Amino acid sequence: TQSVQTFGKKKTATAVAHVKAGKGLIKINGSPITLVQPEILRFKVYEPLTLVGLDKFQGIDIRVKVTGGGHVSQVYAIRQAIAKGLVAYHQKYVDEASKNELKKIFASYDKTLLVADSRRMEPKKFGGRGARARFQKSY
Amino acid sequence: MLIPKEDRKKIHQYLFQEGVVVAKKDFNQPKHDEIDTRNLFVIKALQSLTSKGYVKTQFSWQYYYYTLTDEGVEFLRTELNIPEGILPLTRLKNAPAE
Amino acid sequence: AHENVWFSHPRNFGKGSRQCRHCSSHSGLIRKYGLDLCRQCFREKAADIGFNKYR
Amino acid sequence: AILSKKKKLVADGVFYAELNEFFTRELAEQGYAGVEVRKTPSKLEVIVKASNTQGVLGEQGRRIHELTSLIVKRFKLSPEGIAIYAERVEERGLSAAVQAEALKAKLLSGLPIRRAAYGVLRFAMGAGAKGVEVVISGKLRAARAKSQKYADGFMIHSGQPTRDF
Amino acid sequence: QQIHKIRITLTSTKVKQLENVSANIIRNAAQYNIVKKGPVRMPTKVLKITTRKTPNGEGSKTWDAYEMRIHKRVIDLQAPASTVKRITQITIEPGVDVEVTI
Amino acid sequence: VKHALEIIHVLTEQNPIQVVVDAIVNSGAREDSTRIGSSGTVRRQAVDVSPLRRVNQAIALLTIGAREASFRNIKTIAECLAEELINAAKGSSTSYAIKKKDELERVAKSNR
Amino acid sequence: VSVRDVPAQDFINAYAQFLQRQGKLEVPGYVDIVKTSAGNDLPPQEAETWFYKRAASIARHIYLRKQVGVGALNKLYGGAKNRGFRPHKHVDASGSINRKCVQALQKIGVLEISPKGGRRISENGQRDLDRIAAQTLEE
Amino acid sequence: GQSDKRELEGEVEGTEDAEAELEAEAEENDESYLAELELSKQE
Amino acid sequence: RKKKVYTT
Amino acid sequence: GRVRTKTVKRASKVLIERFYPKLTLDFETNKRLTSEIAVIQSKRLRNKIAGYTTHLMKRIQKGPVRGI
RNA sequence: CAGAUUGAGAGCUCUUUCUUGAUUUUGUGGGUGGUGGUGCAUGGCCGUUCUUAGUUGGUGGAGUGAUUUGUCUGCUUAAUUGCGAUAACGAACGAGACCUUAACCUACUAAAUAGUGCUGCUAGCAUUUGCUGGUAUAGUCACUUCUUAGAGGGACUAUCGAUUUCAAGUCGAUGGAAGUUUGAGGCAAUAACAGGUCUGUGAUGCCCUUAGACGUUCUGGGCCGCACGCGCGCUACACUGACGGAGCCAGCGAGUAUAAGCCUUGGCCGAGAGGUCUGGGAAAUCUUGUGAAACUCCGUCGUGCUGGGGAUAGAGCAUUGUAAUUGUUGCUCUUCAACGAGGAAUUCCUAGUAAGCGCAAGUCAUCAGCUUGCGUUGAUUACGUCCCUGCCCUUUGUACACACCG
Ligand SMILES: [Mg+2]
Ligand SMILES: [Mg+2]
Ligand SMILES: [Mg+2]
Ligand SMILES: [Mg+2]
Ligand SMILES: [Mg+2]
Ligand SMILES: [Mg+2]
Ligand SMILES: [Mg+2]
Ligand SMILES: [Mg+2]
Ligand SMILES: [Mg+2]
Ligand SMILES: [Mg+2]
Ligand SMILES: [Mg+2]
Ligand SMILES: [Mg+2]
Ligand SMILES: [Mg+2]
Ligand SMILES: [Mg+2]
Ligand SMILES: [Zn+2]
Repeated sequence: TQSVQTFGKKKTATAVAHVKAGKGLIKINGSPITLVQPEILRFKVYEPLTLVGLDKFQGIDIRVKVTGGGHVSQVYAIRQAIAKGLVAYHQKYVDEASKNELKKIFASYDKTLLVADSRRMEPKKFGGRGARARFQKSY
Repeated sequence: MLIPKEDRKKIHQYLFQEGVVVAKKDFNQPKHDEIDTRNLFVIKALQSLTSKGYVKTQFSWQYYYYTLTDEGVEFLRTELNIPEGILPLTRLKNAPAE
Repeated sequence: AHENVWFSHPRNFGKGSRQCRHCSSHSGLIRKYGLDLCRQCFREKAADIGFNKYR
Repeated sequence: AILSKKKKLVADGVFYAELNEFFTRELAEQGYAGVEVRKTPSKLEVIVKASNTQGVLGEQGRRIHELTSLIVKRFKLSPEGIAIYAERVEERGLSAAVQAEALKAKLLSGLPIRRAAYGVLRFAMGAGAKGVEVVISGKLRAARAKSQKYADGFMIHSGQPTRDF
Repeated sequence: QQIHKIRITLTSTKVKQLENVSANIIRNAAQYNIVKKGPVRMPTKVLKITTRKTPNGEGSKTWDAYEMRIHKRVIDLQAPASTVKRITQITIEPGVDVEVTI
Repeated sequence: VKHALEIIHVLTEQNPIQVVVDAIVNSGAREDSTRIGSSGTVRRQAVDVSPLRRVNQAIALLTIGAREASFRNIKTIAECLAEELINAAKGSSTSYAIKKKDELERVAKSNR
Repeated sequence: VSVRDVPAQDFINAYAQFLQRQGKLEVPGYVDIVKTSAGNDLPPQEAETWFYKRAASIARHIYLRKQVGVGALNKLYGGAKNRGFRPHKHVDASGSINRKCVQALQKIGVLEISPKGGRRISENGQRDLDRIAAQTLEE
Repeated sequence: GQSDKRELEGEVEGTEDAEAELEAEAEENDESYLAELELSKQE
Repeated sequence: RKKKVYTT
Repeated sequence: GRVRTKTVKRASKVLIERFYPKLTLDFETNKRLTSEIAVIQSKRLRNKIAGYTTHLMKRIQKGPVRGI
């Protein structure tokens, strides 16, 4: 059937989204999105839904598997996998006119829904406890 | 050094017939693994030989490399009372490869 | 008698239990990957062993 | 015996490092340049580059025969498992190892440094080197020590190419 | 001791000879009608050693960071044991070591 | 912040984020007296305040006041912040960050 | 309805109530004395019910995975120990408490010793946990 | 070699040494009774 | 200064 | 900053004095052209030379350039 | 051997007569070994001036000359890096290029030591054919997106607006994975320092010692010793918090055999620390998704030297090691001190940065409040200047050139 598989990434977290044709099943690691444990960030994954309207997800079901990163870093990876999966499905099984419409609303609200953040942790350098921080100097 | 005559002999039929000897630098080692005697005996017995110009000694990475001089084959020819048919092993004229 | 006393103390699981391959030192030994080399002897042999500075 | 991959490749490198210094101490007078360890089935080919392959292979190859025996008896190798070959370095002027060992054999003979230093500057360039610089530091009859640099031609100093050329 | 699914594990420090031997064996497994699986790029291991620059104990605290990358590749062949071993001697290289396991 | 807005909603019934915008415009000093001392001596001079520094110093002063009011106090930080924002929104001098804003613009008047 | 379709935090509060009201779980005699971890400094505040709630967490945690051991359970419920002046560190939980819970749970059902180590969930373990999920979400 | 001389000869003696030695060495370069039997046959 | 002095 | 160096500035203006008719105002075409005109050791330097050559070409159509 | 002696089952020494047999004992020279001295005799290495941006020759011009210009008024840049002015023209090192790493590739190349969808086989819940799983090294499947890594591609400030000598450039947008040299490093010039190391070297010259040793070894102690001053740090002074339960996410790495014992799951004992029995892993296979900590939810506490804080100490239980006394370390109970946010001064830091927060590797039989890295959560405020401080350049003065430590 009509199946597309995509992925979103944050610092280390990576969420692999599978978007198949169906009744509209949207699960996080086999669990409904209505029960994400970062409760204060539950609307971060609700943003790709309410921006376009839930009617777009009638015909597609989404199952993601998010691993790596941390609690917050996984949420941004998940919301990116969902947003990219919806676009990739439209480009392949729907006219590209609709795909360009959906891509417009997401980008006009938040770039990170479709574009992965390129920031990674700076390496630590000797002479300090951090990337730029240095040991306290004495005279 | 006080080496028994018998243990010193085995040191000589190892430095002749395989005219090179390798000894790890540990004085209390029970067995030099190729001459059934104390490791310290091998170092000090061959320290005399290099002291009297019969073996070259080279030291690298805590290891002794003893090689037999041409003058030392004649010395073991007579002192060991061996036949004057010597050719220990490194002198058997195997000839090099080009 | 004397042989039971000379070098009788155990010399295992200690810093004196091991020594540098090169200089037979006891301080600053490197045991990773079974190098068993002093940190000073390692620097003068690192290129030969196959360790290079990249980053 | 059974050794892990990380500790096995490291052991092969460490074996090379110790073997290289052994030739430098023993064959210093014969212009030892470097060693190449060519592993092969059943045999262990070792190619040594020296200015003089007569001192290593002298008196019916006595030294090379008596020198390969020192490695079988020290690394517990099978007598047939190793073969040593002596190869002449093609371009003696382009090997800094040969040039440094050659300089030592001249400095130890009492020859003046200036005559000795310019003897390697022109020999290196004569072989076709792009550049060469020799620094000699120490004490010579005088109590105070000094260093003198004798450059020639073109030399690069920074970045990866110094590791390449 | 006829046909045999045989695994060859390749490890080395340098990738050019590793890929030449790997490609040469794959090439020789092509003209010979032998089904093959590989090469499989195993995750490279970075053996890192960080020492102090100073042989003594004086100066700014500066460190060297030496590295030794180890790359491992395994190739699966479906051929009799006599055939696979002679392929190894065809693609023998001083840097790369070879172990053959059935 | 989520809890503070609810407290700002039950009090005065206004839109909580409307009160936040009002509290920020009313808390930023419009003229601060920068120092122009020539290597050791006191030589104060009155200068203007940019809109960006005017906005972002209000947020710095609003949060600093809430932090100190909730230290060793039974009132929680969410409701200490709520007390700080409501008072500053209506310009009351009782609130912290309004004493500071007036004192900054007062010193600048004593420099021209 | 499955276990993954109900929030974890209020599912355990419901499974804990059933296991206490069911009464068949055998409770060791030291539950009123012991602390859960060597890193803890005080015993649990819910003296009568803490054992039931922890068993509910262990049962629920094993449901979503495959052959988790008892050593892994100590690491899971362990936390940062409060070393006085030394920095904090993660320390495993008590072995007896976790081993007793799964052993107590094994003759009351839901689990059994799994092949290749660990403790699998039983043939009846899925049947009755999925039941608890249904009696969780009617309100 | 600190003198104003010994650089006259350090250069002229150094360069004629190499020119004589590179050329001399670069033209020559082309070119074109056991033991075990004695210690066993104790018959 | 120093100088190993004996007792036995 | 983005100040080009002399190894790219002089190498780009040698190209204009030698291959002006074949050059153009497009970086992508210039990038492919300089791979068959010059022997560049590194890809990064190839892109750098063509990017400054394009700037000089874009400047030549507006008037005379210095050095060409 | 035995007894005396000794700390000692050291024939070290003394009574004691046995044993071995020219290896060896005494004197001469000569050695040799020294964590003995000299880094103010040296090599090598490292730190520093300084990673600042500086350094050099050919031809030509100036000067008897040493030398100078080139190497500069101005603008620009991280930069002697470029525009430009120009008795200079044309160049080299250093910088930059270069190399490693991190971020992109549904475009190639494959992966049963990676993952997935289907399919066999299989469980629970509503029964609508659906939702979660387990199993799968023969389903002798399909695929390379997530994972790995090799050959490549991609960014060059690209296009468009402003300012500028319309130059080098700079600032804004748009596109873009990336527009601070894309982020971070590695390498790093001409000379030089009485900088530090002979306590890393079987690297060294010389001096000292060399049998009552300053060599080496055994036993025990010390390097931890405590009226005091100072530096690198860790816990904290609470409610933006402590506990008590519950939720539960990383990355960098390491790992053994007849050893002298590695990482250790799983089961079974123990409140814990830990013990025991099996098994996996020389490793993308197993430890390991290292289910880490901060963190989030629900509760107790309620401004109290309080459930903050956990020194000091008593008693007890384990581990490592020949050996824990001057507690190696871990665990249990009790004891619960200063500290209620810190003067004059002073350090580090501009984006996945600071700050927290843990985890791994090094040292390691045992011990990390230390370093080297890694990831989790993740900001405020400039994006400017020479006011302080340090360095560089130019001009200038000089009785200095061993160069003001003159
Ligand atoms: Mg000179
Ligand atoms: Mg560079
Ligand atoms: Mg465990
Ligand atoms: Mg917990
Ligand atoms: Mg010095
Ligand atoms: Mg001139
Ligand atoms: Mg001028
Ligand atoms: Mg900087
Ligand atoms: Mg910077
Ligand atoms: Mg002692
Ligand atoms: Mg420090
Ligand atoms: Mg808590
Ligand atoms: Mg042990
Ligand atoms: Mg200044
Ligand atoms: Zn060493």
